Amino acid sequence: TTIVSVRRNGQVVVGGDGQVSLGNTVMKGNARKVRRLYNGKVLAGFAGGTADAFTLFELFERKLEMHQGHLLKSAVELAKDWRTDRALRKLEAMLIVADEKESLIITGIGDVVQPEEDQILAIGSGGNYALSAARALVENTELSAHEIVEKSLRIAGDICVFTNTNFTIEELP
Amino acid sequence: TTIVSVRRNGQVVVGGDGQVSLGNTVMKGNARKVRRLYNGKVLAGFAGGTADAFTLFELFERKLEMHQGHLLKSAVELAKDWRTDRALRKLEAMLIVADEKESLIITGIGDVVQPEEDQILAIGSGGNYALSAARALVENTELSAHEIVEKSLRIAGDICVFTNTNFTIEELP
Amino acid sequence: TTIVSVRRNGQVVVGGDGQVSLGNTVMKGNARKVRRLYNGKVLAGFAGGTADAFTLFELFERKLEMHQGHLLKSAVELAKDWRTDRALRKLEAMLIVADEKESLIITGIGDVVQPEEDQILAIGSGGNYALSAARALVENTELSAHEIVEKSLRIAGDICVFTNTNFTIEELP
Amino acid sequence: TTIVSVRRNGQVVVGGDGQVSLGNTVMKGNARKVRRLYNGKVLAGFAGGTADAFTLFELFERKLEMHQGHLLKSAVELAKDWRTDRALRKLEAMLIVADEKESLIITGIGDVVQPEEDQILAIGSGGNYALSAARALVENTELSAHEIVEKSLRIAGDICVFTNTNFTIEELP
Amino acid sequence: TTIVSVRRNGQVVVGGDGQVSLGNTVMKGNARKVRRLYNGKVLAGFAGGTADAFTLFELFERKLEMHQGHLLKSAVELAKDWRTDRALRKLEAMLIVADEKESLIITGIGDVVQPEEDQILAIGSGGNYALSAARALVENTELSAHEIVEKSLRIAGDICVFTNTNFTIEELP
Amino acid sequence: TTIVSVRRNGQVVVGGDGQVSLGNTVMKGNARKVRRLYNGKVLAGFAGGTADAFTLFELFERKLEMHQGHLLKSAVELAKDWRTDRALRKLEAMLIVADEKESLIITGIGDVVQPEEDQILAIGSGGNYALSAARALVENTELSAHEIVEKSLRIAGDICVFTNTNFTIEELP
Amino acid sequence: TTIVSVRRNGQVVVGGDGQVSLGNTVMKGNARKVRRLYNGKVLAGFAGGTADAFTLFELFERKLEMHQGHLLKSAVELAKDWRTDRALRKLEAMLIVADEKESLIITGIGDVVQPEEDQILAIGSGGNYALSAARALVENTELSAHEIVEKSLRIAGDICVFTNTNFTIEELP
Amino acid sequence: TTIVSVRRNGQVVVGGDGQVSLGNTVMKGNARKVRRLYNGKVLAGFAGGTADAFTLFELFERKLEMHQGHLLKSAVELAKDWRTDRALRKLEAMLIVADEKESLIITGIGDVVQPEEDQILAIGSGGNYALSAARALVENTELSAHEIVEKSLRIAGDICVFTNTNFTIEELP
Amino acid sequence: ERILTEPHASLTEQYKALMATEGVNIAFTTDAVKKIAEAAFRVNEKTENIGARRLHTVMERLMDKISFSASDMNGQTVNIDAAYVADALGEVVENEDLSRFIL
Ligand SMILES: [Mg+2]
Ligand SMILES: [Mg+2]
Ligand SMILES: [Mg+2]
Ligand SMILES: [Mg+2]
Ligand SMILES: [Mg+2]
Ligand SMILES: [Mg+2]
Ligand SMILES: [Mg+2]
Ligand SMILES: [Mg+2]
Repeated sequence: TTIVSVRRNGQVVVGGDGQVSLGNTVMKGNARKVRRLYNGKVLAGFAGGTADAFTLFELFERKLEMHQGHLLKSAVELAKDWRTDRALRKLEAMLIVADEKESLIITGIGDVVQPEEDQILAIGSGGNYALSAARALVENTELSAHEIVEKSLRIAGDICVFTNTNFTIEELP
Repeated sequence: TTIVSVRRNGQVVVGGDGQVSLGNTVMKGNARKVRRLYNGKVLAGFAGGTADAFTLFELFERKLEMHQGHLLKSAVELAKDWRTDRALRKLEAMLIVADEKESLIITGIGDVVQPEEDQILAIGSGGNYALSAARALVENTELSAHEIVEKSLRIAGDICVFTNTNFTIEELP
Repeated sequence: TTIVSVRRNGQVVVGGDGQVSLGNTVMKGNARKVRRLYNGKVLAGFAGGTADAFTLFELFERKLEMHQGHLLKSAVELAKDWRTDRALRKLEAMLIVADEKESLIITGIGDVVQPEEDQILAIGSGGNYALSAARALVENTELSAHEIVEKSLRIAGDICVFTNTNFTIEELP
Repeated sequence: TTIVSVRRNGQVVVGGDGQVSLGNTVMKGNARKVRRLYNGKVLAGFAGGTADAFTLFELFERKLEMHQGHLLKSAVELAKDWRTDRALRKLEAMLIVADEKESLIITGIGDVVQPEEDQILAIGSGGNYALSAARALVENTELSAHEIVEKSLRIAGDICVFTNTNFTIEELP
Repeated sequence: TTIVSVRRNGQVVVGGDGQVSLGNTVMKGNARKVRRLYNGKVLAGFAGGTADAFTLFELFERKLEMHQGHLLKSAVELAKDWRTDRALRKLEAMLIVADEKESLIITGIGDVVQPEEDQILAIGSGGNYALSAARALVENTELSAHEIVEKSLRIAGDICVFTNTNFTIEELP
Repeated sequence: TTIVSVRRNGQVVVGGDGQVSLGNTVMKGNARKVRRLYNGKVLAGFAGGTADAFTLFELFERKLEMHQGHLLKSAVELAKDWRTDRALRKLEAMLIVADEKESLIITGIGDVVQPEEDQILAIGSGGNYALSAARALVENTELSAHEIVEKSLRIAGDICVFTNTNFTIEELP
Repeated sequence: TTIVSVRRNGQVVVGGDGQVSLGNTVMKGNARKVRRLYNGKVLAGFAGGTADAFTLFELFERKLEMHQGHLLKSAVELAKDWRTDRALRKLEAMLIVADEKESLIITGIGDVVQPEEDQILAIGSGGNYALSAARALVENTELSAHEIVEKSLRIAGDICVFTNTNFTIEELP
Repeated sequence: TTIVSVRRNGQVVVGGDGQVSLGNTVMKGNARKVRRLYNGKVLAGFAGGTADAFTLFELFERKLEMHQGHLLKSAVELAKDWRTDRALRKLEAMLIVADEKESLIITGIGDVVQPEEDQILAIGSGGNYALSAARALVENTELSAHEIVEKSLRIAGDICVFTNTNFTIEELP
Repeated sequence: ERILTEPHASLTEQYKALMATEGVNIAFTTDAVKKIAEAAFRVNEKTENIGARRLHTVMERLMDKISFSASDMNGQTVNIDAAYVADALGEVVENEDLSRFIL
């Protein structure tokens, strides 16, 4: 799995592959690993255990709902459930969430992290492959955030055996 | 164990082998790994731990009963029991369920997955062997869904040591 | 990660690197691993699991609040929560805390330890590297506590692969 | 380590970082991992112990004589012995060679590998990161084969904790 | 063990602790780990079994003859054989050599390593600690190359449980 | 860590080293591993996990308080908390306790053991080293119990890498 | 096994237990682990298979000829071959040699080790226990070098479960 | 540890060694592993974890008390506490219990076993060694049950490294 | 210092009236009040902080003696000044131990 997000020119994109693999064999190549939350105004992409990912996703959605859908605050409250005595079971998955304001990556262990400057996030086995292609594309091109995402995902896919070419790209106008 | 399902021409089939093996020794070769649920209007085939499989099966049946027997909704509610804090123990088994509308595979870890296009599912150690023979048979033949299932199971059986030739094929008129 | 603290000339400093690494790959190089607590009158730096560190930090802050912000007493009460029957889950992280009076290092296993004489503490993978450079700098130089910290961190960073050069140094006037 | 090679416009470039690590600590940052061979006619890069490399660089000279400076003939030969000669399977490393008509990679395992229609090769723990950057840069930019390698090393070095910034770029002619 | 070397003002010094351990117990504290070689023209230090060392010290004498007392030529050669000669890869150790123009480190794995513009080298479990002390001392003090090595051993020996205080400092000339 | 106790001539002594080590590196060399309990009328020395030791110590102190400070009875009641169904978590540490009447060693697993005849106890990694030196000293010398303890600890320290020379000796007049 | 050597007043003694174990069971209790070599001029003790020893005892005779009965010269030589000769690294054992001017220990790994200003050496699982007893006895008593070894074996044998009480003390002259 | 029991001529004996060992080192050689229960009318000997043994012993004693001290019934009720849903933690120890009527061995896992014919029981590491010597002694001698026990224990002790010669033999007139 | 005297029915006014009952006449000097307040603020700061309640704890520890002997001192007048307070309020609460748990 590969998920990457780029934010430039007042545009936010988050896309990912579609390959679902059981061991060293593929099961499905058309999975949607990026979806819209909170009245379709926040982008979310997940990686890791198929079940753990969905539960991390779902848990986060409940949060957005208990707040005015504020990405940051929500991320922080969800992560707080891991920073207590009640050892809330950990999930072997990761999420990339974004909207018109910020972009974050949240993990099933309980921590939130923000970009760096070029507003680029990437998770999954193929993450760092799309990450490089994107950093490169951003510091040397004028390509749209939507173009960078598709181009980097493809690259990543040609390197990682668990990342295919069936993308699902969501952008927030 | 090998279980495969094909859906074509308004016909749905789900069949499987009969070999039950303890370690590298066979115990029984006439097991029925495919059975009918909800007033015999939904097909279900299981693979994995003998006990875990039956409990996954049973748990699913209770679901169909608490709903109007809707395959999808049922699958989603059962899977939801794994996507919460109460770490509902995981089962080392898998189910293939189908009816006049859809076909799904459900796992003891908590996720539901749908086919791809050719409406073909397969689980178990011998799964991918029957899977190929079936994809092949479907994209190059006019054979019935019932014929494809029997032919692919046989093939799978001649390759996997844990898959025999004592089939149990159920189809939904 | 590398965190070191020096206390000399009525001055207390605590600084650390900024590299956050997932496995053998860097994720972020601008993290703030040293922060101010209790009305910004106590310095704290952490190392270890990103989530475990924050929870160790947070747990300690609640303590300072339940007391008049007394470093020692707080450290001792927090550590007491591990010295009972209720096996308060252990955290894989460590903290360096200091103020105008004392400097301590607290671990997620439940123990508090004080310096030795030269009032120098250091934790993390790169700890002992900054530690040596500092002991050396303190027993053979007239450099400020603020200068020693920056110089030792840099050194440590040139040796440990998980320690970068993006420092965050806090001192208590 | 990261060694990347890019051929664009009769220009063949090969650059690499200069970090030598012993476990998780830096031993040397200013290292030459790309040497000029066969009377400055064949530039090569290694990813392993310099001695291991030197032993194989001298041996590639020999094989390049048995055959008329044919990089490929000489290469395919080396790998045929590296795996058969018991003394050679002792030396573990990655090799990249370029001259004027083609680029290659020699492994102590599999064997020679030629570039795609992009003319780019990369080895070392950070290789795939540099590869991803390059492949994007060469497909969306007009940057020189030298300005590309330049950037790709920076990108990789920033993600891999075993790669630095001291580059040894060897152009040609 | 800890062997450190510092060159400052035409002065090249090499000192080391004297502890010989068998597992977690001390076997000998007064050991010489730095010997004078090539007619007292080349001082060397080892980090391994004395026998292993002696076998390699005598062999460095030989290689230093094939070439005109060129420390580097002789060194690069030794490591080329240490890894190729099946009998030499039996001897595991670290080597440090200095004479009058340069200092080096020979490994039974990678290969030769030259100092940075600081002219300092260190090996042994406590090496990196001594290295950290030195690098700080040589960049902030005017202490002699001998008074530095002196201190660095003390610092390292106090952190490493496999290093003691009986030093064998060999200056030059 | 090394702790030993000798009882002769109506005198009881219990002493120990001061080295606190994290892995193969020392952290502090001036720790007090022997302390006075119950109005300073009972000697106690501990070894093992820094946190487990303190909790074993603390748990024992509460006992002395709930009784008239009777060493034996207290030891037996504390150990009883491990000999029940409620699997009171085990502590990876050991204690040596003594007073004007008896000397015992208590473990975090739940058992109490008495000397043998020469009234000598010793625990920790360096225990048996001080133990021998003491048995020897007691069956062939007229040295005070206070002299035997210091002399044996020193010996032990020169053998075990986790035992230093910074002793803390307590005796009960 | 426990072999200890003590030199006091022109008197050099070497004694050892006599237990031969196979795993956790006794195979033989009356064994000679100290033999007289070089025409009763060099007493030696081994800690390993007698055959392994005999093979090395005969070989120490040879090396003691190449050089004028110089125990050290002969020793340092043996260890130089024990580690280099592929057939010798097959034999695992510990060796202790004494004659009239010095005592030594030969290892199939590191290499020769000379006593401190105390003139005492010990090998075997119980070695360090005997060592501790001796070092105390020789520093606080006037007991003969023979009455010391005597006692030290008793002490060690009582702590080590792989050492017994049948001693083979070889004095000299 | 070794414990054996013989019943002949209206006499019942149960004896055992006294060696208490921590790892491969002895701690105490005078332990009483055989004791009298229920108004001193039932013999009990234990083996295994020092703490687990005492808790198995203690648990059994409470039983005898809740019944008229009937060995069999008591053994069966104690074992019943392991044959339920409440997974009563298992103890790594074993007991040999006897009186004027029967002889049994009870384990910390929950099962009771009776002799065979010659009324001989034996547990511990050295068990089967004393067992053979006893079977032999019983099927070929007229020696008292008290004589057989002492003689077999001694034998066992000369074979097992964890079994000494400090016996404690109890017999029921 | 102000809570001690200003408020209607302050602690100083209460003790004055209580002792007056036994025929004793007491008077707190400005310096005395100031030390009572410093001590109170001092222990709330080094140990457990209970606010103005601490004043009650300290006064009681201070009026300990007179409260007992008041019946035997009728007609007299007592002057609670700096010295009287420094004697009554001994020296520094009680230790500050805590390193007993530290390594
Ligand atoms: Mg792919
Ligand atoms: Mg088959
Ligand atoms: Mg670094
Ligand atoms: Mg890097
Ligand atoms: Mg040391
Ligand atoms: Mg030591
Ligand atoms: Mg023994
Ligand atoms: Mg024995």
